[PDB]
Amino acid sequence: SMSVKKPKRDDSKDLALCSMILTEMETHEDAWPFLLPVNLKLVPGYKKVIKKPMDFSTIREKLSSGQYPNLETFALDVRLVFDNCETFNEDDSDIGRAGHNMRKYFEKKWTDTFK
Repeated sequence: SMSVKKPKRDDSKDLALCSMILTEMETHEDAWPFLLPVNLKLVPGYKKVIKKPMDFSTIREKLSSGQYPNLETFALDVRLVFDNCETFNEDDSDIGRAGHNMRKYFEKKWTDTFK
């Protein structure tokens, strides 16, 4: 509360460390469905159904330009990528499986780096 603060957690490396995680996600062999924004002209249904499209390139641009106020808003966009994928793709598809694998990969890196 006013003039009463928990001890200051060192967040000075968070930007660098989120960048490294995002690099590792970018270079994963199953990243290919997630590298670029879904083409809303060429994928019937996507625009209407997926209210907040997100992809790795868009996260990378947001990260590089100071549009994440803290490491949690960064994790929310990463998870959004996989939530969108599960909304649109059957579990038993190449893209559906890719999304599950990537989410697992991300959540381990996240825990090991920050928890």
